[PDB]
Amino acid sequence: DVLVKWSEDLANLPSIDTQHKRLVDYINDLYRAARRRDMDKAREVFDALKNYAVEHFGYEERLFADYAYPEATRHKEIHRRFVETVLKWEKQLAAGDPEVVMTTLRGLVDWLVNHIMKEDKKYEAYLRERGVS
Repeated sequence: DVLVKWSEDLANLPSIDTQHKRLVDYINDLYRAARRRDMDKAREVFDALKNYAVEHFGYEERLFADYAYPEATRHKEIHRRFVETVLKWEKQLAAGDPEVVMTTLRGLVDWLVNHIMKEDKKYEAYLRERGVS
């Protein structure tokens, strides 16, 4: 049913929480599709997850630019490398089965939870003190 449950460990600015929660929702939708052994749905949800991640990353990067965040370059490159990684993982889904979907899902969750807690956390105080919400 649910692979990832939201918790305070993932919390950041309120607007950012809406996007991270949406990503967690896509992860759980992809888990559900894998459990149902529905590969067409899994490929559809994976595509939609990737596309939303790109837009979430762009929203963060726009905050970094607007607010002259000193680690903008580093954090953008981290996002870019993960987009590249996600595009590589996507290729396996064409011939994959639900077990490939699960392995992929574990990689997605591991990256996202670490990224939110380790990298996204670094911009939070910086943006809060500048009035971002």
